[PDB]
Amino acid sequence: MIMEIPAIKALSRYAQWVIWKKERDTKIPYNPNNGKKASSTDPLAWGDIDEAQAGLVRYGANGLGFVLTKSDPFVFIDLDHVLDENKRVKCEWARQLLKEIKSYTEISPSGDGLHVVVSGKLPDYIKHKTKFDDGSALEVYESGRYMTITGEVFDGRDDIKELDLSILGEFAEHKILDDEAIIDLMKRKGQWPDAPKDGDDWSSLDMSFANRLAFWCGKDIERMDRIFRQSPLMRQKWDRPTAGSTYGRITLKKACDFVDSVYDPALRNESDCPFEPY
Ligand SMILES: Nc1nc2c(ncn2[C@H]2C[C@H](O)[C@@H](COP(=O)(O)OP(=O)(O)OP(=O)(O)O)O2)c(=O)[nH]1
Ligand SMILES: [Ca+2]
Ligand SMILES: [Ca+2]
Repeated sequence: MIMEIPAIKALSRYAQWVIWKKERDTKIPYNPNNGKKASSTDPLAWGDIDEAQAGLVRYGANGLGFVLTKSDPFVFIDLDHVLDENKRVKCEWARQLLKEIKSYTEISPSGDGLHVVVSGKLPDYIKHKTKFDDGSALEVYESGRYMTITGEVFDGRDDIKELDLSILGEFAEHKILDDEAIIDLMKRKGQWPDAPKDGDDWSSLDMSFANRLAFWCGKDIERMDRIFRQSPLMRQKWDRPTAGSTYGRITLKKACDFVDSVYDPALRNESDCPFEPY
C-alpha cells in the first residue's frame, strides 16, 4: 500500500509531484493537473500527491514522479541495472552502497534498478553519472531533475533517513561544454555517424568521421579524440598500439594532413565543410 510507506508520507508534504509517460526509453514528466508536459524547474507545473494520483488516473499515465529542488532536503540516488531476473542485487558496488547508505530504497520501473532517497547533501567533488564495465551505472542528483516513484520497497527500506553522503566518493568517480557544442553542431549539419552495420568497412567509416572531425574541431587532435570516444564508431581498436602509436592517433593525424579547410567558431564558415552530410 503506497500511502502507508513512511517515505511516501514524507514526500507527500511537498507539492512537487508529477506523472510520467513512457516515450521510447525516456520517461517524460507531465503536469498532473492539465495533462501537458511539465518543466522540471517551474514549481507550478507540479502538484501535490493527491493531484498527481488523480492525474495518473485521469490521463492514464505510467506512474508518479517527484521533482527534486535545491531547497528540499532530498537526494536522489539512482542505481541502473543492478538487479538480476529475481530482483536481487547482482553488482557488488551496489550491494556495498546499500550496506553503507541505509535509507528508503525502491525498485525502479524497469525492474532491474534501484532508487535510494536520502535527506542530505551531495559531496562537491563527485561526478553526477558513473558508468561501470558491466553496464550498471550510478547517477546522483539533488535538484534540477525529477525521479519516478514506484513504491516497490526493496528489502523493507521504507523510511527516508538523514545521512552524510561523503561516502558516495567510494562509488562515484571524482571530478578533478564546448565539446558538446561541437557534437550537437555536427548532428544538426548531418555530420554525425550512426553505428556500423554488418557489411560496413568500419575503419573506412573511422576515416570519414575523422576527416569531418578535423574540420569541425579545427584540427584540435585532443578535442577530436575526446569526441570520437563518444561516437557510435568507438571500439577497442582505437587504442591498440600501431607502429609508433595507436590506431586512433594515426587516424586523427592522417585526417589533419588531408583536410584543408577548418571551421572557425568566430566566423561560422559552415559552408566551407568539404564533406556532404550523411
Ligand atoms: N526531464 C526528463 N527526466 C527524465 C527523462 N527520463 C528519465 N527521467 C528521470 C526520471 C527517472 O526516474 C530518472 C532516472 O532515469 P532512468 O533512465 O534511470 O529511469 P528510472 O530510474 O526511473 O527507471 P529505470 O532505470 O528504467 O528502471 O530520470 C526524460 O526523458 N526527461
Ligand atoms: Ca534508473
Ligand atoms: Ca534536494
